[PDB]
Amino acid sequence: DLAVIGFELDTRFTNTNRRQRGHLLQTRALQFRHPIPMHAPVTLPMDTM
Amino acid sequence: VSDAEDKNVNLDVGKELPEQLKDDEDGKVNPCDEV
Repeated sequence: DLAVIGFELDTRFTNTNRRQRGHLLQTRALQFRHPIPMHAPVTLPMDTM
Repeated sequence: VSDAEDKNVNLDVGKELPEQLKDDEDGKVNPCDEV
C-alpha cells in the first residue's frame, strides 16, 4: 500500500492588502518609588552640671 | 516672653504653604519621547 497520502505547503499570503498586522509595538513606562525612612538615633547622655 | 503685636494682626498661610504643594507630582513621563 506504499503511496503518498498527503502533503503540507509552506505557502504564505502577501500583505499587499494589509490584512495582517502581526505583533504590535506600544510604548510603556514603569515607575518605582523609594521613600527614605528615619532610623533610631544614638544618644550621648551627659550630665547637666 | 515677648509682647505680641496684637493691635492689627494679618496672617498669610499661603507663604507658609510647603513647596511640595505649589506644584503637582513631577514623576510624569512621555514614554514616546524617552525611548
